[PDB]
Amino acid sequence: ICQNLACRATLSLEDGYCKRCSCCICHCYDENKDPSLWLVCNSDPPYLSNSCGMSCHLKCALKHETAGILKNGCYPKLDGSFYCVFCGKVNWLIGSWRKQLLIAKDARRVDVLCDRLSLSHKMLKGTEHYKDMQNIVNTAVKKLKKEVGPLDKVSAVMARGIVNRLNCGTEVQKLCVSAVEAADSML
Ligand SMILES: [Zn+2]
Ligand SMILES: [Zn+2]
Ligand SMILES: [Zn+2]
Repeated sequence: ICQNLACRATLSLEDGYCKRCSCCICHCYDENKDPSLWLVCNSDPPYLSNSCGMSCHLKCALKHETAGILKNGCYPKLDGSFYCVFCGKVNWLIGSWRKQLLIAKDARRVDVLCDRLSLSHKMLKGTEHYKDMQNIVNTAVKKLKKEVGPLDKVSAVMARGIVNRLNCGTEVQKLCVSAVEAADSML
């Protein structure tokens, strides 16, 4: 019996974690699950092959090389895609990348903006196929960094701030809109 209130799925002897609600990397579930912070192995276009349905935190996939996003000597790096860490199936990142930018451009809080933009920035780092898209994101990040420093290390004082009160806030959010449109136009 799963202890996650929003799941309560029956577990087995096999399980070191519940497959339905928990991340297959860190073996943790979220209290109020936000699907935009998760990746799921599925058979959606453009990758129709058989999938396992296993899920992980987007952040966990970015942090560990086995997912084929973080460049490593061991794993052939993918461009705009990830390896499901369970079954190995290649899945697309672009849907997730889009979602991060849509939340960023509408964000009122600085920490949301920094966090979401940083994820998009990492997801497509070193891309060849999506260069034009990501160059817009790179421009937005460089602008934001000049005001808050490294996006992942933003101070608590800046974090509680309002995006509109930043000197570059509206400019950065305009760039987020631009990046999403660029993705939509190419695809
Ligand atoms: Zn569960
Ligand atoms: Zn995780
Ligand atoms: Zn899978």
